[PDB]
Amino acid sequence: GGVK
Amino acid sequence: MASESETLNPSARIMTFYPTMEEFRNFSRYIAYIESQGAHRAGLAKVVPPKEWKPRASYDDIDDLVIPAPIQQLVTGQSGLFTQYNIQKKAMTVREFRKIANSDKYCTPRYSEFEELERKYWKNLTFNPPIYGADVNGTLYEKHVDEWNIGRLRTILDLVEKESGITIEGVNTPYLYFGMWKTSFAWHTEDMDLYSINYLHFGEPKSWYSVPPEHGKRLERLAKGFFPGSAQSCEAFLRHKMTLISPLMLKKYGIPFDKVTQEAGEFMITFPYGYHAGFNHGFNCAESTNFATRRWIEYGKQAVLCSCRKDMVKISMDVFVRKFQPERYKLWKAGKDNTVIDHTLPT
Ligand code: NI
Ligand SMILES: [Zn+2]
Repeated sequence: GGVK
Repeated sequence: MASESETLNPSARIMTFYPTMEEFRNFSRYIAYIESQGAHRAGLAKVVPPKEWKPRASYDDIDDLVIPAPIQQLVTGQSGLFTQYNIQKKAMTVREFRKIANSDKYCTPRYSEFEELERKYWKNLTFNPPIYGADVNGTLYEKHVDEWNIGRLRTILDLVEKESGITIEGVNTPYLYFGMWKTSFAWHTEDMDLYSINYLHFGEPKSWYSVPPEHGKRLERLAKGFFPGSAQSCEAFLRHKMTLISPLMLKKYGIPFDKVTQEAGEFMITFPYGYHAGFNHGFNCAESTNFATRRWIEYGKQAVLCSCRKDMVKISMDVFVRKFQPERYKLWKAGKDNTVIDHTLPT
């Protein structure tokens, strides 16, 4: 996962 | 002599497409089509949707929508090389953003042609740090819009949430960007070297630079040479989205690149491993997300990821290799998969  | 795909768009130039309503309806078919024309060789393509197509009836109700984390863009540097620092400001409405964007302090300067505006951009980008309403979670699309709906494109990137439940904001969900004059997006490829789609809902143009995937490594080598401290600290420092490099700097070092200006109502597609950068002309609103096709899979497998931050986007390739490359799963898992990517090939 993560965030842009 | 050369292959069929190598013959299409041999100058890796940014291509522009004008699909009829019929051609436009099937998003993934149209992506496959523009790749069959070699569009992907540029890293970036423009798709102008049919005149009688609209994602929203009107943008008159959006003034009261919130931008929870606007950022002030402090740019440092000179002579075509810059590092952009993001200062997060307090939450504001679109109305509070538009007033500031059109105010005399922050508005677009007068100019005759793009090249003048572009020269003023590269001359003044370190002065008067602008505010970008960037990375806002949401869509401007109407619920019933089934054609190129950034909120539901139905590509194979969907297998991420399908397999795992994992939502990655802006990657498998949409982001909105409220721009003003001189707001920039630094040189980068997408997370996991995915595709992106960008639709400019309304406002002043967004200008883009692209480097062909075929030449991506050349750009990185230059970047690494100009920022050797950053290259030591991170395996993929361009993913920090802090690095600005003017087109004249790229010409000087013989990196091929192209330019396009996107208008309101136009789509930009970026392709796997296509480096892109750019700036907004004035007040505008863009919507984007990432997507995938089967051709992405190998790029995802080989993507070099940021090694120094814990919040970076990281997709498990397992499900893609399993499903779409079953011959190669056991080889890949044992680290013996030596597939070389041909950047010109489609599908
Ligand atoms: Ni991008
Ligand atoms: Zn990093």
